[PDB]
Amino acid sequence: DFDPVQRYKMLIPQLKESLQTLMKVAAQNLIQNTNIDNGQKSSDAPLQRFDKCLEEFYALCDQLELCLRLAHECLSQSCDSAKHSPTLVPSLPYPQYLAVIKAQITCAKDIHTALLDCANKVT
Amino acid sequence: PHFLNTPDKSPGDRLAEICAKITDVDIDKVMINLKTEEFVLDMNTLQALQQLLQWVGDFVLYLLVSLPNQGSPLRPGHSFLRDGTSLGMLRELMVVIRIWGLLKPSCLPVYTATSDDSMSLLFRLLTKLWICCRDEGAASPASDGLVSRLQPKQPLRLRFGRAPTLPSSTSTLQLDGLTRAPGLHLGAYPTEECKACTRCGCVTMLKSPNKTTAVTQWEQRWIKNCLCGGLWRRVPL
Amino acid sequence: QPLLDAVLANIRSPVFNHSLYRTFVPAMMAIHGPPIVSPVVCSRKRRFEEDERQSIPNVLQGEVARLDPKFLVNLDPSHCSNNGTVHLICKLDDKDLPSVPPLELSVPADYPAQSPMWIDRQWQYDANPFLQSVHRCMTSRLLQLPDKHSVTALLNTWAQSIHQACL
Repeated sequence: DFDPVQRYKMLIPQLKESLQTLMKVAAQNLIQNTNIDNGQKSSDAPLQRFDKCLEEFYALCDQLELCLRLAHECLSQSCDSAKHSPTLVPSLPYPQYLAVIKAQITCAKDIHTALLDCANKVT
Repeated sequence: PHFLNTPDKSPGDRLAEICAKITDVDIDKVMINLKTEEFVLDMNTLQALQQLLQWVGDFVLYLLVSLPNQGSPLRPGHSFLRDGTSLGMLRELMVVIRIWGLLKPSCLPVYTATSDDSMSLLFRLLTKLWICCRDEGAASPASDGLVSRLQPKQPLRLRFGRAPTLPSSTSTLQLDGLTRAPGLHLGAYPTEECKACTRCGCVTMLKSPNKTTAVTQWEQRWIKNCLCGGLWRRVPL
Repeated sequence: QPLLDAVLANIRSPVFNHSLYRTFVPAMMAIHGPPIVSPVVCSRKRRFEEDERQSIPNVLQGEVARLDPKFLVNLDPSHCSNNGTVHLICKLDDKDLPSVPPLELSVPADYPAQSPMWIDRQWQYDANPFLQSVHRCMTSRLLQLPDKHSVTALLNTWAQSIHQACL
């Protein structure tokens, strides 16, 4: 139940650490495969998968992108409507707010429909 | 014949073929049943296990996956191999490669990871398909449901060396001295060609030196004539 | 900071290039699943033939195109297949008095040089009094052009000198 900014701040360093571990496991797996395919047997030890790491890194990246996208959409939809009405919630009553919003939607739809009909009738 | 084995009663290499009369599952029992001692020829097993033995390790899986997809718009799909003798040779190869992987840790891969013993399950499936293929019997039940299950390990996209044809059917053709007219796993294929790449008559396209140490048996087998493709050919990068 | 992959890829000197495939391609093919990531078909015999086999150095052709309708150049019995490539006969047909055409044999058209040839200087310029004065100032003016250019620069300098010494 944290804020999106808090989730971003707590995801970024885990993201960096996941990237570091990804590079490390990739290097280890690559050097093991090379020593087992080019030179002599030296890396006789169980290595990681390098896939369970990259999948988790991609998951962290995607989750951070989704959190930031949600925050951006929230701030955008809160900014455009803040400049269209005052604040009134537990300066204005709720039924009047609903009626004003309905009238605004109706007027915008009417303008759009009139413009579309005129543009279609133009040709 | 690669076996530089110890003394035996009669042709220790033939025991891998006589192993046909064995149990179905748990190859670990079959190997103790047949033989386990005289199957180590060179400590430098790191010659063909990782590079060459991956072929059979992927081909067994591609053959197992091709079974529940008979509905594909092709009679065998990619391949069918319902004769049984080839399947028996495949099982023998699986036994000897299991012995190899027991001797040295450079076995065929689990193809990703997380088989709890991927070789055991692959061998169980091979034997379940092989039992009703041996001598004049019907073929597949539970096998069709088991092959439907895919572990977190199964790759695809195998080489399957094929050869382009020359379909000058019945009328005429008009080529040029150059400007071709449109109408193998031992490494041998990086992302972009950066070696000799001595192609062959049909499909091979194997490198000339091969950059190896002790697998020159295949090289000597392939330098001369080939599977109707002895006309080896050099193609630039 | 994570220089491990960099130093390992740098250490990987040997010629055998199959470890990177077997090490990376499985993961990418598992995550990214394109049966044909580049489904476009590419079968190309690029070069069929590219030569006109009749072209003189193209750089000179540009200048002969940029010439004014007053000027007009041609070719004499030509030791100019590809190397000299020019010794022309440019008659300065204009409004003012005409003159004798020069040769102006130039070097390879890359032009780390200029044209001036001065072939018919002997009999043409000494014969006439006006033509004698034409040569005089024109030589001094051509001894000023820093790295003059074959057609446009030298031809315009010749015309300017011819119509300036005219007074």
